[PDB]
Amino acid sequence: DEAEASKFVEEYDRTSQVVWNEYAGANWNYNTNITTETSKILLQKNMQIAQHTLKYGTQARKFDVNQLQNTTIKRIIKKVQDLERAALPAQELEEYNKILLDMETTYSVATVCHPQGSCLQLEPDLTNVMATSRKYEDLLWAWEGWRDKAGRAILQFYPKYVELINQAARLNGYVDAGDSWRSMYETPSLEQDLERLFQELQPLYLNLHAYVRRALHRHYGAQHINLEGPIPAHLLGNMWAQTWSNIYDLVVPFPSAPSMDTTEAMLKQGWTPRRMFKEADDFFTSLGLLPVPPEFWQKSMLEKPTDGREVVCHASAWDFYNGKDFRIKQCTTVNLEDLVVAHHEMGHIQYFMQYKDLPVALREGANPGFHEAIGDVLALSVSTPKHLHSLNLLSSEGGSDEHDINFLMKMALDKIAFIPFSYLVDQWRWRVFDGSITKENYNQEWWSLRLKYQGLCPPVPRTQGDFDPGAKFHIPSSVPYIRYFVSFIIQFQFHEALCQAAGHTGPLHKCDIYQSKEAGQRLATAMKLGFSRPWPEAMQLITGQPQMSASAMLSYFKPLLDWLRTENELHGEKLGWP
Ligand SMILES: *[C@@H]1O[C@H](CO[C@@H]2O[C@@H](C)[C@@H](O)[C@@H](O)[C@@H]2O)[C@@H](O[C@@H]2O[C@H](CO)[C@@H](O[C@@H]3O[C@H](CO)[C@@H](O)[C@H](O[C@H]4O[C@H](CO)[C@@H](O)[C@H](O)[C@@H]4O)[C@@H]3O)[C@H](O)[C@H]2NC(C)=O)[C@H](O)[C@H]1NC(C)=O
Ligand SMILES: NCCCC[C@H](NC(=O)[C@@H](S)Cc1ccccc1)C(=O)N[C@@H](Cc1c[nH]c2ccccc12)C(=O)O
Ligand SMILES: *[C@@H]1O[C@H](CO)[C@@H](O)[C@H](O)[C@H]1NC(C)=O
Ligand SMILES: [Cl-]
Ligand SMILES: [Cl-]
Ligand SMILES: [Zn+2]
Repeated sequence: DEAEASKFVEEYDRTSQVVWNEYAGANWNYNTNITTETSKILLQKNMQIAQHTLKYGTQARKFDVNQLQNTTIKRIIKKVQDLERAALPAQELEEYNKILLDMETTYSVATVCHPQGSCLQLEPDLTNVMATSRKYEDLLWAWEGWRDKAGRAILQFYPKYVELINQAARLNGYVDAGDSWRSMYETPSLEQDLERLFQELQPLYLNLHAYVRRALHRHYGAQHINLEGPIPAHLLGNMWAQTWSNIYDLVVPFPSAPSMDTTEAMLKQGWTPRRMFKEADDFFTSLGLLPVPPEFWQKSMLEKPTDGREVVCHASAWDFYNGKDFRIKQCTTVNLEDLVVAHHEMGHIQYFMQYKDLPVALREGANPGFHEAIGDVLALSVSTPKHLHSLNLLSSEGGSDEHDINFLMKMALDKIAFIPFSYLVDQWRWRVFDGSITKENYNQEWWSLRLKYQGLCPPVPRTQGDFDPGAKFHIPSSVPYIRYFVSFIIQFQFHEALCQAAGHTGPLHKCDIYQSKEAGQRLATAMKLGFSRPWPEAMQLITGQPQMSASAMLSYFKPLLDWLRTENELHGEKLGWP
């Protein structure tokens, strides 16, 4: 009966608001103050939320969704039939929650120590070494040390984690946890769709890779860079070689068109983490989107605490499931990279505020990639010379073709370099979850994919005992990654569409949507849908068509593709590696 199903959804929504708000508070208190006591309370709230999930999920499974006529009620009930970890028997649920907490804690408190010297944390210390050192051996120490201290320490937990998350997935009707995660996109063609998008980005990536490889050969020396091989993974300015923009100074296309030191400008002008988030809030409200509430400024953790607390530094945005309390937790450093991250996080908050009035089961992005994309769209405009000049962080550039290619290169070092990384993380994990990669070859298969997709090699041979995926936050934290690949494709589709909505003409990369109410209205209409409809509808509302497409990203970077081809041809580069 339709009436029992409607009553059930109302009861689930009321009770879920209460329980999820309590869980979120305990999880926040642990993430912002890692102690034995906050850990104990969080594990207890894990059992409370599981009790609720089991009670309502068991009832949801007694409905035959095929006979429900209302499509919204049918959709909610179907989703509530997935108990996630609460499907596990009690003993295994306890073990799984403990493993998750132990992995997170281990990653978050790991340090790398000089002999009878100082000990460095990942944020900010090791991140700063990778961004700024130009000495092969110093970069190697940080890169190898982080893997030795974080990655190795996760290995003891990972096989049992895999066993238990897969067991939960099978108890929810999937074949393994990777099947469960992929299902979040409601797109049976997902694997082939993503493969086609990756292939379309290959001209740009291969050309970028060859050009950067030549520049690294010039700086690090011919004995350390093979012009026909993969690039050593510690030289790209980033711990994971996932974004390459910190080595811009080594690869500047037109050195006769120098660009301001944006970190020094932000520091000399007294920028603080609060100013960075205030700028993001202003960009959203300039589009007619919602301001964050006063409570956000009182409750958020916008910088690393100075009082000794251990915290989870990795930037994240939090919905407390009461329609009022939204927060960001980020160990913000004052630089342009973290200004972009601040916009990324503020986009999550915007999404939370836009869909706050839907049933909690529908309070998610259209798919996980849409959630990750919103803030990045605005950050594309923040990063333009027009906007940066308005913040006093760049000198006016006028229209110089040299400054234009320089700008495109800076953007490509983040956006294009990340495409193969973001593709490969879950190619690896899906094969772990399906059993085709075992603990016998975790690390070998990781490196096989780092080579295949990114064209990188480890600077030191790996040994039994190494577990380099464990040194990347999302692995021990059990956060899916393909969302970030989807995000980087679709954020350019959204930029293109919002630029058109704002009446921009001329090259896509010159567009700045600051203050466009037309652009904001497109985004708001899609975000208000939350997860109520399959994601092609939201895609259609923003862009006027329903597919994911690399055409917008390719259009944005077309001038750079042309420049890179001419430059690599002049130097005789052989694209790719064996
Ligand atoms: C299938 O069922 C869904 C969900 O029903 C809702 O949840 C159930 C569990 C149960 O509690 C129901 O009683 C409950 O409605 C239906 O989707 C809802 O549809 C209604 C009617 O369209 C929407 O009501 C709207 O709510 C807005 C927020 O308060 C409000 O602004 C809207 O007013 C605006 O639009 C109206 C015209 O509709 C206009 O007169 C106003 O002046 C103003 O512009 C409006 O009242 C709910 O938001 C919907 N909820 C969800 C979650 O989608 C759905 O209609 C139903 N389908 C069928 C075919 O029956
Ligand atoms: N220095 C980067 C910090 C980015 C933090 C972001 N954070 C989440 O998405 C949180 S909101 C999700 C979460 C985390 C923990 C638990 C639950 C949910 C995140 O993870 N980006 C991915 C990809 C990425 C790298 N650079 C970026 C710059 C801008 C936008 C994205 C990226 C990553 O860092 O690899
Ligand atoms: C950190 O947690 C401990 C243990 O629960 C508690 O006593 C202390 O007040 C907490 N500090 C903060 C700043 O939340
Ligand atoms: Cl690695
Ligand atoms: Cl995902
Ligand atoms: Zn995010």
